[PDB]
Amino acid sequence: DGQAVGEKIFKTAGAVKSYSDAEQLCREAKGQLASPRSSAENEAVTQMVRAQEKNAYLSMNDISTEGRFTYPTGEILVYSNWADGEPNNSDEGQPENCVEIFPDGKWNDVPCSKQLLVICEF
Ligand SMILES: CC(=O)N[C@@H]1[C@@H](O)[C@H](O)[C@@H](CO)O[C@@H]1O
Ligand SMILES: [Ca+2]
Ligand SMILES: [Ca+2]
Repeated sequence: DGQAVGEKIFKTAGAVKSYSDAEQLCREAKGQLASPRSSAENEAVTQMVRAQEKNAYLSMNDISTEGRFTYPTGEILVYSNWADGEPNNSDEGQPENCVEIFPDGKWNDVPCSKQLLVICEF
């Protein structure tokens, strides 16, 4: 089961993984990491984060061009919900090229080595 908005379904099994491992899990399941493109999609992801009590990865990253967060298509964001002061590319100074979502629905850029809840979209 999962949470759905329109034709998109978000699912989790409560796995917690690094970004690269999370991406692999979703792809092997024939989906991709959660990619909220609207307020309504963001709220569905947020509900799951609240339930699981763990920040989740989103798909988007700025590994290609620093500060330009893109989907797995390489396209720029059509929606964002950054927490106040984010994205800051600064884990106590160190680069942050991946994105986590909080249980309040706001986003923070993080090191892609961080271990976070895996939510996939289908
Ligand atoms: C690894 C991690 O999640 N670090 C976060 C950083 O990303 C965020 O910008 C900062 C805000 O003050 O809090 C923590 O340092
Ligand atoms: Ca960055
Ligand atoms: Ca940050």
